[PDB]
Amino acid sequence: PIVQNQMVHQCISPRTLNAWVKVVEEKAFSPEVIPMFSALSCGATPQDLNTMLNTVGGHQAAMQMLKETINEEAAEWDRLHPVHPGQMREPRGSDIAGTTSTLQEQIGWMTHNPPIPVGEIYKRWIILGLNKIVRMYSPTSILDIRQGPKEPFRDYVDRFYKTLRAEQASQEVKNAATETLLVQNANPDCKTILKALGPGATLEEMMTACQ
Amino acid sequence: PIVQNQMVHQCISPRTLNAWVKVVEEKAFSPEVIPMFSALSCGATPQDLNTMLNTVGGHQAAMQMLKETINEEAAEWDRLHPVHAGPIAPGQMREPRGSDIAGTTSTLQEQIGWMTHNPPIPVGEIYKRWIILGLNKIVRMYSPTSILDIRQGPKEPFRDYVDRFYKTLRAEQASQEVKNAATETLLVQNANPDCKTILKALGPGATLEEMMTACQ
Amino acid sequence: PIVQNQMVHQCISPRTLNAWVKVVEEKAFSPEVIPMFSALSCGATPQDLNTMLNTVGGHQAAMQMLKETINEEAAEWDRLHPVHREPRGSDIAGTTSTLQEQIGWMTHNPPIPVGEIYKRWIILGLNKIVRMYSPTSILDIRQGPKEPFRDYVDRFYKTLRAEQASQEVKNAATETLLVQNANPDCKTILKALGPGATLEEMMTACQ
Amino acid sequence: PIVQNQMVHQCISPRTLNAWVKVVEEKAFSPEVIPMFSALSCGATPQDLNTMLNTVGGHQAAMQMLKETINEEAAEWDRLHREPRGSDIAGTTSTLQEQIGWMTHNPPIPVGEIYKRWIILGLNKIVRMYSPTSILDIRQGPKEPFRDYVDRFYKTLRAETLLVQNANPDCKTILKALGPGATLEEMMTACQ
Amino acid sequence: PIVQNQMVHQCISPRTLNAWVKVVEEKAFSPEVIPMFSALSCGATPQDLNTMLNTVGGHQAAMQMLKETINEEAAEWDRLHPVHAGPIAPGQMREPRGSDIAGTTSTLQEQIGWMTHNPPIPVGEIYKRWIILGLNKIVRMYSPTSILDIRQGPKEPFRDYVDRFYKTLRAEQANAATETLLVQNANPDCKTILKALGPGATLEEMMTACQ
Amino acid sequence: PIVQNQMVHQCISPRTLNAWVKVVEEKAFSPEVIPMFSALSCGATPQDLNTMLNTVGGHQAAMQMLKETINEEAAEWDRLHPVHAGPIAPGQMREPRGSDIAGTTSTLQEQIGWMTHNPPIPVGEIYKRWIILGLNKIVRMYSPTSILDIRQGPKEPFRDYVDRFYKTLRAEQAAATETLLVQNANPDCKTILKALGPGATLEEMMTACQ
Amino acid sequence: SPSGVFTFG
Amino acid sequence: SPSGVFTFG
Amino acid sequence: SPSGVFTFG
Ligand SMILES: [Cl-]
Repeated sequence: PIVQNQMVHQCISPRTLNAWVKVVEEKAFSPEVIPMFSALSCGATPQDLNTMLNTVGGHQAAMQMLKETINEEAAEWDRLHPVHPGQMREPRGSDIAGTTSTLQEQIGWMTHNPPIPVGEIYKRWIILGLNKIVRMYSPTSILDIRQGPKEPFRDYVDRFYKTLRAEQASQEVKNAATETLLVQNANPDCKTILKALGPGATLEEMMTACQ
Repeated sequence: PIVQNQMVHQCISPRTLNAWVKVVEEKAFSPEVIPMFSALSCGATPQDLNTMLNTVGGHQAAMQMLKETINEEAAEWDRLHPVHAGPIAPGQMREPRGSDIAGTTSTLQEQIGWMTHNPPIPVGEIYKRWIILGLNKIVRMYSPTSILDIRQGPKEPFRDYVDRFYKTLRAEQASQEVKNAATETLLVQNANPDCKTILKALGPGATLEEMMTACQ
Repeated sequence: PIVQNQMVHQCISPRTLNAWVKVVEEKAFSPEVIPMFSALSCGATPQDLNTMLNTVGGHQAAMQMLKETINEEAAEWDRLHPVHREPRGSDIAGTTSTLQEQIGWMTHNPPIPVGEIYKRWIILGLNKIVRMYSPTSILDIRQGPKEPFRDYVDRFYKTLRAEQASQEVKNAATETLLVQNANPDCKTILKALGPGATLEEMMTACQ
Repeated sequence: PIVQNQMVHQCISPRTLNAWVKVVEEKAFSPEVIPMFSALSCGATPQDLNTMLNTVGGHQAAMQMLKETINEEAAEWDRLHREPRGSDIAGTTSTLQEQIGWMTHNPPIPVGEIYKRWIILGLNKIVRMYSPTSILDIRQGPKEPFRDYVDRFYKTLRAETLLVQNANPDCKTILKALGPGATLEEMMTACQ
Repeated sequence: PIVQNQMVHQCISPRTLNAWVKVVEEKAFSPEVIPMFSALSCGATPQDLNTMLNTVGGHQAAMQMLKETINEEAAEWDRLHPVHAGPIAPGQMREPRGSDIAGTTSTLQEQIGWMTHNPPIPVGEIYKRWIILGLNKIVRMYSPTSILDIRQGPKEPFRDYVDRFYKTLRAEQANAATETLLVQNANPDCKTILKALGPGATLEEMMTACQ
Repeated sequence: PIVQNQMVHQCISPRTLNAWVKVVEEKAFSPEVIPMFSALSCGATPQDLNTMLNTVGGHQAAMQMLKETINEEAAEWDRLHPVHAGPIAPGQMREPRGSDIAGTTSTLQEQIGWMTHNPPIPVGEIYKRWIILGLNKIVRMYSPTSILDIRQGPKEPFRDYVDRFYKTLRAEQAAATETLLVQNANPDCKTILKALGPGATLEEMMTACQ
Repeated sequence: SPSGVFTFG
Repeated sequence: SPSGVFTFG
Repeated sequence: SPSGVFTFG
């Protein structure tokens, strides 16, 4: 990564490498993997980002989909930036991905004035590809999340919003689901109590009631 | 976070990230989670605070409540701080909105700018205050048992009884006047007949040390 | 904590936080918990000391007793130091003082070590907790029928450390009660050595 | 390794040593071992690279093949080219002070990165051989999920057109109907 | 401890504290505990040394013996170094008593003063010498088996016999007599082979013979 | 150890101490223990080297053999480097005896002195050379199986056979080695290996019987 | 396209 | 709103 | 009041 001490390059630490590998092994592709990737790749170069992705062993179907998403964004970068004095040459789509660019060039762009953050741009493409994977790997739909007979309400609502997070719908659709579907699919003995509270109740009041 | 070496920005460490994830998984929302959050988020920026909250996998019901609490505090900040129109004499720097403190509509550059200014506007500490305020409401709900239901067993040690009482009292988070009212009468009342007779013999204004030493 | 690099403030490390939590979980309130607390809170501010105490999940009975002990010492500080800014009892405890004020006092010339003063109150309160949590009394510690003398002496001084008597009372027990409660076989040999015998000589004799 | 503070030498850490030994024990010689070696050997000297290879206990057949690959690259360096020899880059006939001298020179001669290239080249040959199944034998089952089939295909391909051919009769017809240009995402969605 | 960066004081680390506690719990009082104590207490002040000893939970019989040994060495220091009834010179500090070296009657500031003085008075290394002297006496006492009782089995490997011999011998003492005793206590089969090699035979030659 | 920041002394870390103890406990005296010792003792003083050896609990037979090897090398150093009698010049140190290099009769200040001198006398690296020389003799003795006894089984994979071959060869550390591999292999693979001919690489040999 | 999984910020 | 879990502060 | 568990120092 690139960090202060002037901005200087450092080797990716064993702790960071191990941390990322264990998250992918344990959590597979749960929503919380994306923020953990972003956090562990703080100030990372395209090379460091490639190192993290390449160290993942399993899930090779998902990693191949990520490759194709990167190539689509790289091609889109080349379309929006046509190739055309004493000036530094601009990065291509493949140069941002780190396939056709050395470490010295990557550090060059990032520590330039003005800077061209190829690490953050490439990280944006990776996160965009990972969002598509998380949506596909979502096991259950929001319509199927329904409270059990003897299931605690807390556990039911956890499964609801966990699923809602993984589906990654728009905020307008999420509200439409939360408004109509949440109370509907609750079991009778809890639903009897929530109806007694009346409309315009917060999530805090609802969870406290069924407890 | 922001730390000395001049105040400079550092990336959040793998140790800190993992430590926060594990304590949420293991302890769920026990009272001791809140001091651990504050400790691990020492000198943290709004971006760092969002990173820690986003990395939490489970408890998505609780995280949705926390989201609403932040929005309420953010709206309250906008109400108490109106946007100035006319004068810009020095001129002064831009005042942070509620969304800028939360980190939703502000870059890392801007967050570092406010925190390292003279005078400083500690958006990290202000935002942490809102998070802790929301987390307290979650801990109160996740409290398993009520304070009134905690009663000593037939042959239970008094030490183990008192541990469960003050663990429950800490979780519910009542007022200091309400806590002392319950601590005065409810603690001795809910103890077993054997210890109850001994505790009253000490009389009013007896410390917890004297009460525990007696029933032993 | 406050450390050198000029004295500068640092955030309490995850290692130090976790280490303190595990010691409390594992050892409960054994005598060796107090030196570990003092070591882990090296150069700690009142805020850092509160952080360590607040991170403890269980033993809420003990933590409530510690809370009362701190309030007594804080009240005693207010009494001995009248107002006429100088730190009050609540400022040293960290309840009514910011981190900047705490650093201000500790790095001042002359320095007012609010961290070390507050640590003194916590250790004083923890000593009372350790004394209460002691299971067995020193009078109950007797040597077994076929118990080695080494094992008997371990239990004797372990119990003696927990109760925390005065040095005059400890020496009164160590001299008389140690040989008194030993078994008849070793007791005869220990008396043959005579008065003023070192523990090394006593343990070597019954080996 | 060589790192900043001016470029200065540091001793290889216990964490890095242990991390490398464990990945070799756990993952044997899976494709993801090579990027991990490159990451853990960041800014490493030829001495440090030898240290990491020598600390490996098992897999001595693989380590012997790696020795031969290094000797071939070292001999090739001598044919193509104080100036460092092939053995000096490998770290067999060169002290630590000489290795630091070349790497921190102006202009610099990165003997560490050159020697790392030879090791990775040799390690790729080992990963290829240790691949259990061939790409041609990876075929989808009659009642196998398409996600699982694609996982096994690109796992096998990494170690060593054909994906659509080797799919089951039902899914194959659907994938062929989409035609060339269909992305893997679109292919997996179709047979879900 | 006191370390460079000028000699400056640092707080004892959680790693060093936990490392020492675990060694005492696991190895009790085996000979290899003493070198580990010396290593973990590198550049330690008298306060740091007391911190390490106080953190030990069990073995209170051994710690009490160590307390008496320190008092004997402290009293011996006071005898060899008389008190100078007079004022202290400028740019100097008081000469350390036996109790000051132990850390019972001296502040951390005074301890740092003596250790970083020119010329330096290494109170930490002097006090560590007294502790190790007391710990050796404990290791000798806690040694279960005597050197005379260590004899080779009927069909035991010679390596295993030699391991137990020098393991016990290390504990009993914390020579020509020890060399001759090794051959005498060996079984009739190997003893005949060892004598055939003759005098001045190295342990490598002895172990290679009976194998 | 001695490290940069100028060359300055640092205390041996708990990680390095624990790492060395665990490797000796787990791997006993397998060939890979020697490179790990050399790595963990990077820039170590004679005191640090003694600290690592003394912290080892078991294997006291092996540690006693290591003592004798050190004494032999120490005595040899004294023979090759006679005693410089008389007073020592200002701004100069005494010539290190064999025992001074071993760290038995020399203080830490003297050890740091020699190592950071100009010109430097690396007593740490010289002593490490003696320890590794002694450890190599222990590894050769502790090898359970002989290279001649290692042969391929009736239906054993060739990959597993070669792993056991070069594992044993590494411990014993004695044209002949390559021919012994092919000659000790089973009839099925031996026929295929001889078809490749002389001067064949191990890659070609393993691929043929896979 | 998906809206992401970053609940906060 | 609740008081707080911070018993020392 | 208690004396203290600090046996050394
Ligand atoms: Cl495809």
